[PDB]
Amino acid sequence: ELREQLKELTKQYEKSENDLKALQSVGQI
Amino acid sequence: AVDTAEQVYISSLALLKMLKHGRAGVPMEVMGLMLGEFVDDYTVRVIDVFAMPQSGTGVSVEAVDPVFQAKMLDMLKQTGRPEMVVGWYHSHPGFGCWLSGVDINTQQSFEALSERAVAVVVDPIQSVKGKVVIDAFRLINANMMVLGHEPRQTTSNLGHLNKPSIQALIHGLNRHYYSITINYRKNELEQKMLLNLHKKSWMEGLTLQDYSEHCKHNESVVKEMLELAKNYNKAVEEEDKMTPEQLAIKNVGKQDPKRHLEEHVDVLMTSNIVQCLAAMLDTVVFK
Amino acid sequence: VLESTMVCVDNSEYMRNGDFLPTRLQAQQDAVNIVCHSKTRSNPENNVGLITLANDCEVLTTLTPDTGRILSKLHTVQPKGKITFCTGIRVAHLALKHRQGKNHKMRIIAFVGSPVEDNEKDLVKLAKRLKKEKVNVDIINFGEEEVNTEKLTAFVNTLNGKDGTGSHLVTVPPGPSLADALISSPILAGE
Repeated sequence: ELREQLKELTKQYEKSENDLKALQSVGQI
Repeated sequence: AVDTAEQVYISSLALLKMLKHGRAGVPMEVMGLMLGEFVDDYTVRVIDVFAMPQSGTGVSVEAVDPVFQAKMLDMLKQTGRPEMVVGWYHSHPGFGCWLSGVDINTQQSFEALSERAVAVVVDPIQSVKGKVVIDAFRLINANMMVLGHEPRQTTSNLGHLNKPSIQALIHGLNRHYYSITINYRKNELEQKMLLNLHKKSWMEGLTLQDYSEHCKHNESVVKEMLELAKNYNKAVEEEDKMTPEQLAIKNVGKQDPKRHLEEHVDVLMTSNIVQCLAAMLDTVVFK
Repeated sequence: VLESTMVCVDNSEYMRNGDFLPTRLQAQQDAVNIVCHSKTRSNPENNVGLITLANDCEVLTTLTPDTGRILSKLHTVQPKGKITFCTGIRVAHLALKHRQGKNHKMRIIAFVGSPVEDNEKDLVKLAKRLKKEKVNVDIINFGEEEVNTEKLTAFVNTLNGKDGTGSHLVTVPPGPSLADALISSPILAGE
């Protein structure tokens, strides 16, 4: 299950990193 | 232990590039690196500043291409400036000259690399058509603060530093970072160059202004002068009489006769006199 | 060894010749390919650059450790004009001067199969200049085994002085592609 576990972890990494990047953009007025 | 009289002589080139980059980067806290040199223990010479392609977010910025920077370094060594990194600068458009938390961390890194690195801040928003809002900085050691040591020995009167700004104090000036004195040194070529920049060409130097436009210009100026004379006569009709001393400047917040009269009479002096002189001089010099 | 190698290549109208199989231009292509491969098999950081010798002695590629660009550019060439030399060598020397890697030893190699219309006195003076500038030269001549071989021998002797073995001459008679000579040549045999 090496490939499947790696793929799931990579998907989690992608989503988590995208969320962190998203958290760092204040709004405007 | 570091000295208070430490100076940073920034090349005019470096200053121009810093300011242009920051003014381009408003509001982005745009960032760039500079190559200079540590001549001695009391001086740091800043030669050139080159920006960073990175364009991050409207509140923050980030390094993108360490490869970009390494290649720039190698090539500029090949030709250009064989200096090598001494600090880094970034604009703070409308904040003063203080270092944010991330600023301080970046610095901490810079000093870790080279204990005597430098940070630099510029305010293209504030830098006026004249004096320019810039400053240099180096962190303050928390070890020293806790041990009771002091940032720099001030073996000079070069510690006034022109009244450290209240905003910098607020944001942390002299409690985690301390200002340093900038200076500009020219090896006479850029100096007389700077002189040349404004200088204009003999084309105009002798080019008499057209004369029809000039006649109409005089017509308009004399007309507005007539009207200003009318209102000036009215104003003097009382002036001190009826005692506006209490009124003072607040007699009226508009349309002072005398100031306009003197302004326009001066400008028409300039125009008419110099044009007549140019006419005389040309008539006689082209023969 | 750290080596910065400039290479000049003739493309005179004589290089329209085909005495060397398949033809002179293709023999030059083979020679450049083999030399580039030899240099790559040498210290990889070693850097290379290219010049073509013609009526205006143009330059193709500045210093670079790559060989793909070298060979690619060299392919897009046709023989024209007559070798101007002298100017080509001077340009190549300036090239070696403006090399990023100063540690690299400075080595020029010239494919000069042609008749050389040069004054031997100025050849000797240029030899003096180049030796004092500490750059070693290797010549690969083909064709004019008589017209310029004596001139090039004198030039190489000048460069060598009494011990400057770094200078080298390789004149090849009529025959097959200019590959076997180069591979079994002192310039690459030492390598």
